[PDB]
Amino acid sequence: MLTVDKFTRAEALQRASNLYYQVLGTNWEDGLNLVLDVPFWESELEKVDHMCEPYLCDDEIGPIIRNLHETVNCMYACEDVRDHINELLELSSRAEGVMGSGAAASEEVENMPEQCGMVTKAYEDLLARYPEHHPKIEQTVGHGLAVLRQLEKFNFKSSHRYFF
Amino acid sequence: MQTFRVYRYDPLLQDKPHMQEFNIDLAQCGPMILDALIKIKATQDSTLAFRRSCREGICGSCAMNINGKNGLACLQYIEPGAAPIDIQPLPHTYVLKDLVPDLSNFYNQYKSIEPFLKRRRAKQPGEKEYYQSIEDREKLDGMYECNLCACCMTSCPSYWWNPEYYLGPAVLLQAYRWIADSRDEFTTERMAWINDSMRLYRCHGIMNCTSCCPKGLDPAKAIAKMKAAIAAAYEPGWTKIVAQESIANKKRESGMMYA
Amino acid sequence: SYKSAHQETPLTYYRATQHATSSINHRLAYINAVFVIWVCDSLNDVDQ
Amino acid sequence: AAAAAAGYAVHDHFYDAVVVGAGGAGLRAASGLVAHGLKTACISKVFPTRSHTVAAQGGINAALGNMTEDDWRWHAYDTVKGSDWLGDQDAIEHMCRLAPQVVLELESYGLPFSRTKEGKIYQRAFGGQSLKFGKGGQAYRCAAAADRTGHAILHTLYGMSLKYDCLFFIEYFALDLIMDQDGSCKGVIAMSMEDGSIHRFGAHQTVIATGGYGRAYQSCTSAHTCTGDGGGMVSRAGLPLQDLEFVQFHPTGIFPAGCLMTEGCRGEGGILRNSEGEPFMARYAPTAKDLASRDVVSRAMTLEIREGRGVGPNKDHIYLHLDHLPAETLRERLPGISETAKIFAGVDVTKEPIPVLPTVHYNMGGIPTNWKAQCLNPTSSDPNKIVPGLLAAGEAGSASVHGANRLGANSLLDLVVFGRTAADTVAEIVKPNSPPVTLPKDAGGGTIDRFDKIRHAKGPVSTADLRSKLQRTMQTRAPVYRNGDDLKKGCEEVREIMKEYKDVGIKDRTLVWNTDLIETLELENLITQAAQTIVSGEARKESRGAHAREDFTERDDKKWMKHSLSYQTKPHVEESDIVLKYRPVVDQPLDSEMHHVPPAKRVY
Amino acid sequence: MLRYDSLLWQCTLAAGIWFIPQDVAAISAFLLYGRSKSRTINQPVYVDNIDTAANEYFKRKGLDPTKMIMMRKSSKITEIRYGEMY
Amino acid sequence: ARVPEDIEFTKNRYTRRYNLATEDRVKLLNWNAFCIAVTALPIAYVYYSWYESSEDTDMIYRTMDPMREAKADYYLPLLRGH
Ligand SMILES: CCCCCCCCCCCCCCCCCC(=O)OC[C@H](COP(=O)([O-])OCC[N+](C)(C)C)OC(=O)CCCCCCCCCCCCCCCCC
Ligand SMILES: CCCCCCCCCCCCCCCCCC(=O)OC[C@H](COP(=O)([O-])OCC[N+](C)(C)C)OC(=O)CCCCCCCCCCCCCCCCC
Ligand SMILES: *Cc1cc2c(cc1C)nc1c(=O)[nH]c(=O)nc-1n2C[C@H](O)[C@H](O)[C@H](O)COP(=O)(O)OP(=O)(O)OC[C@H]1O[C@@H](n2cnc3c(N)ncnc32)[C@H](O)[C@@H]1O
Ligand SMILES: COC1=C(OC)C(=O)C(CC=C(C)C)=C(C)C1=O
Ligand code: SF4
Ligand code: F3S
Ligand code: FES
Ligand SMILES: [K+]
Repeated sequence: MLTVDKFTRAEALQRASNLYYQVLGTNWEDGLNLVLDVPFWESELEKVDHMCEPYLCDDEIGPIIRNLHETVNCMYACEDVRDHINELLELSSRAEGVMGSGAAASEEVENMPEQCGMVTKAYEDLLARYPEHHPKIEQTVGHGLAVLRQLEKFNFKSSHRYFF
Repeated sequence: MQTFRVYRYDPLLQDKPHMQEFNIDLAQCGPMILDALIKIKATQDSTLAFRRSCREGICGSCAMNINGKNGLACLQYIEPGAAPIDIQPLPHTYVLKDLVPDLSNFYNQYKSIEPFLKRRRAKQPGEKEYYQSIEDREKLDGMYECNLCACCMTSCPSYWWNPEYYLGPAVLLQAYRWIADSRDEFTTERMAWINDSMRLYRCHGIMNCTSCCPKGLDPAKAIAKMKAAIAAAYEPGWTKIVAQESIANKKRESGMMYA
Repeated sequence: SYKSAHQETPLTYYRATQHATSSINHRLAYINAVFVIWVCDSLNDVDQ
Repeated sequence: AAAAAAGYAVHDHFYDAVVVGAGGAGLRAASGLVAHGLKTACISKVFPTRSHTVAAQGGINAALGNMTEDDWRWHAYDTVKGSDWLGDQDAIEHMCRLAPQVVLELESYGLPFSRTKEGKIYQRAFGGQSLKFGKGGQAYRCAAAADRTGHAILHTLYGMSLKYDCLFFIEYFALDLIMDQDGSCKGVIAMSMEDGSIHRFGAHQTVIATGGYGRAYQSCTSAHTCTGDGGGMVSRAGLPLQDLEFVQFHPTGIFPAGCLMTEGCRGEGGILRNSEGEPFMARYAPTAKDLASRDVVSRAMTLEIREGRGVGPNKDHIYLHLDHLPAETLRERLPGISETAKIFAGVDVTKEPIPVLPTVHYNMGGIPTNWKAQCLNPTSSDPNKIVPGLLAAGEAGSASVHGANRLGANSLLDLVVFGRTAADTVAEIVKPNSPPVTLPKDAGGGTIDRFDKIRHAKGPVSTADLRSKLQRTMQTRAPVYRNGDDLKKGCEEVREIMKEYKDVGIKDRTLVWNTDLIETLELENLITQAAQTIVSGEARKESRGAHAREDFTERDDKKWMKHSLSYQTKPHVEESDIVLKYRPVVDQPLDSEMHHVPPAKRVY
Repeated sequence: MLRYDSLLWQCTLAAGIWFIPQDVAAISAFLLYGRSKSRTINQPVYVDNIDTAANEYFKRKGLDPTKMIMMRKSSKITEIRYGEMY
Repeated sequence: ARVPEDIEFTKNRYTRRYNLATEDRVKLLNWNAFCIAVTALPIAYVYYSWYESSEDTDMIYRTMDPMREAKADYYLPLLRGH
């Protein structure tokens, strides 16, 4: 990164830990939380990487950086699946029509049984890839699949733990 | 001879839902609406489907929409008149069959608030009940009687629009019940989690939740108190607190949880 | 083989309380002010 | 999973334990098993918080000693007397010695108990409770939470189950048990009312935590969901049910609604008066007039109406006067009764009397069980023989803690204690991680065939009509005061209603929330249990506890201090007979901490 | 579906009763401020005979009466205009 | 209608699929850019706007009050309206 600012290892540790908990604490399910925050997170993450490059092997800073990277990876991956679920549910809502009447109704997803098989596979792939972020995966993608289940009757492993 | 129009949907035919009119003699029927529905099922059309257990208003299973306003059929009175009594499922809910709603989202949202007492120290051996004064117990008076009928939920215009993001009146009142319980020691954690634009501040004070509550509770007042407490007690470090609790739930099973 | 139904908008039938109509009049307050300004602007431009 | 038996989609699950029921007993058992590290599922017809446990009002009995000095051993003596020396003293000791701990644990999970001036749990007076082994006075052991002690317990036990992350299969109606040829339960076969699929849960140890069968009478305090489904499953498995003749009528039930007025109303000063305005309860059970055992109070009320001193235009009921009590105490201690009266009776508690009449409330009978909650299949040589893989808890089970008459505020205690015991007992048998159970090859075949036969039933009689017939016969032929002639007439009638189930017909043939089909499957369970009740009662030629024969008005300890075991001959209710055998009562306490309470007179 | 006690119909009548009065006043005040300015800049002045008035005008302003096209815009409005205006 | 069935979902922060969440972030930037540009309207009004009755005002100051120190006798009725 192009910068002349210099930071101590203590300052570098503080910045990295602040960003890690900020990301892990923010509610990922609300889209506006990620849309508004990610621009600020990306600017900070670039600065954190530059100042923590010497301390990648450090016993305290190193683990923080590794967790921070993993959290950002999980944040982007989970947001992608829930974005597609939101697309499916909004296609379904538009199909209901104006006022629910069906008056000016859009055409209704035809491969919905198959689009629900795609999402559930993605959900399970996220669970395996990010084993230490299940609480966040369930907050975003898990709950998203529970909403879809109310529209289409499909089977996924955690369906019973979502009251289905 | 009252006329009762009832919403009907077959999950298999998947034909457009319709209102079917039945005629019942109130002389041979119980005063409450649920009695009329049972009589219709027993005599005329046994296909009619509806949830009912307690018959005394306590289970919270007979929540329906009667003549426009949500309520429990077992406590609702039949009001004879020329106008047909219209009975429909709970508003803006997915209908599994006839008058049986799909309240799975409501159950999941409740599991999210983690409604169980949390303490930092495990009960020491040789310890009796955790101390609570009569005055402290009085604080939890109007909040612990909620039967989860889900009427207040399906009467909020804000839950109609954003069902999967807004926790809803009933869940929010239950969250205040655990934020107000002197015995709970995770007050700050609960307030930090609930302090979200979608979860809490989607309540615009319509007051439909308090008007339709079958148990006479005031979910609207509780949400107002919870918003005032959060605003006064907010600290910059709350976000970190939420993150740390999320790390503590890392090994939990697959279901809604604090995160 | 089975599918659930999605009930229509509740606005058309749900009973209205006086606290719910008045809460709307509050959320529509700024919308009326803009409307009035537009009317006065249009009148100042297309009348007398 | 995915299979196809007789054209039905069958899913297979393979757990270490399965709990049928999400009421008090079921929620506690599940939380315990999960806490022991065992993979478990909990099947329920309704959301766990809508179970009948929620309708409980009085409280749970514990020798906490918060109101007065108390000993669990004193609680144990009271239970033996209340059981009329039909309950096992082994199980009674285990329950009473654990009552303090169980109640405090419930508070530790957040149960919003009512509080004293010192911050301790408030305890109220209840009927049949004394101090100093009867030589003292009224004992205040019923830790209550206002008039809503059930709502509190069930909600708190659900919270505990959420904390432990219990796998719940909500709105799944269990049909039968997956029994092995050897004679061991290998799980349950259930249906989903939301998807329409059949699921074959296979577990090493199964816990039947269903409720009672109180909806087999015309007027009951029970819920419409109280059809005794786990008893029917056991009966259709060829296993015995016990003490089904002992049906408790609660003294005060709103007239004619059939709702329940808490015994705490009387335990806080309420007085029952007659047409003459007399507190008649002093003549019967003089030392404890209105706080006598529920069986004595009910019989007294029935005799009074029979003698002509009944209240009302039809002189058909009795009046409960709470008006004299302070309005603050009514508002603080009896907050729920007041509203229910105002609705289902139109009475202002503070100014008017409440119309009440004895109503069926609880069923002391159920699946025979030992003190470890293991279901029993007694044999002539082994009266304590246990089904290898089956356990029971709650109103469904009959460990005989309650014997011939249950003391108020002891059932909610049996839910917590025996649900906990059942989880402990499975932990010893099944290890936290074990090879999966081998479901027998023809697992469910018969159940699927019967379900399909009932699904496509096009006979003349309707489920509702048949149910009304059964409810009428039970109400008229097995009342508070039973006579042998009527019991015989009724026994013939219930056998006819049994062979009439072959003509039942349903109009709805779908599988998603087909209440018509579910209610017909429930009627099968109701018929078999109601039949066994009438048969067992007619066979018992004595008067013990709730069973009060006019022909035989005296207890027979010599020839009738026995548990009554009923068996359904064939799995089909329309092809079976009710055979009756007997097993001895356990009289010796399990430890020496408590002594054997010798059989004696029960005057109250 | 449709009901008079519906949230829609009762929120539409409430809004009308609440806002239409406020609005009528508000617009009226603007209309009044407009008239105050107009009456101070060109007050409508009523003449008896248009022909005589036109003559006095042409005489007062030194305008040739032949080059001025007088037209009747309305029953109560006449208008003199320049006929040789680009 | 129908929807694609072979979507390659994002796997990490450096292997990302273009979705409507990223489009919404571009919208945030573009709307915020408009706000920066529209600030030039109110700022330009305050800078370029002059409130003067005529061209005389400046001539009066050049010939009678060049130093902005000359003191004028005050006749209250002039601007008091009475
Ligand atoms: C982050 C930067 C954002 C920049 C965005 C783009 C520019 C935004 C400009 C904002 C100000 C706009 C004001 C209104 C428009 C002005 C137009 C105008 O007339 O301009 C000429 C005039 C000058 O007057 P003038 O008379 O010479 O010219 C105007 C001509 N007439 C009179 C005809 C209109 O500007 C002003 O008078 C404005 C002065 C503003 C001074 C602000 C001082 C700020 C002090 C901040 C201290 C902070 C301390 C922090 C310490 C922290 C320690 C930890
Ligand atoms: C040093 C002590 C500090 C004390 C601080 C106390 C502050 C609070 C007191 C109020 C001060 C504000 C006074 C208003 C500004 C001056 C008035 C003005 O310019 O008018 C004269 C001008 C004078 O113009 P003029 O051309 O007529 O003046 C010449 C007058 N003759 C002809 C007699 C010579 O008035 C007008 O032009 C007429 C229109 C006036 C419209 C006024 C509307 C009110 C504006 C304020 C709104 C406030 C909103 C908040 C309240 C909420 C209401 C719902
Ligand atoms: C009826 C009654 C009982 C009662 C009481 C008040 C009333 C009106 N007040 C009490 C009190 O104050 N103090 C006390 O000690 N006891 C009191 N009681 C007794 C007690 O509440 C009942 O005996 C209670 O039923 C016992 O609890 P239990 O856990 O055994 O049973 P449950 O609450 O009825 O729930 C059973 C569960 O099983 C599920 N179920 C039933 N059939 C099926 C099938 N076929 N498949 C799957 N699940 C099934 C039910 O859905 C329920 O969840
Ligand atoms: C059922 O049809 C409709 C919705 O879906 C739930 C809406 O969101 C809303 C709510 C949106 C607005 C702008 C009030 C309306 C009005 C609507 O007709
Ligand atoms: S707050 Fe009232 S309406 Fe809402 S769930 Fe509780 S009892 Fe039902
Ligand atoms: S109706 Fe809804 S907006 Fe609030 S006041 Fe009640 S939760
Ligand atoms: S049936 Fe239980 S609330 Fe009505
Ligand atoms: K607290």
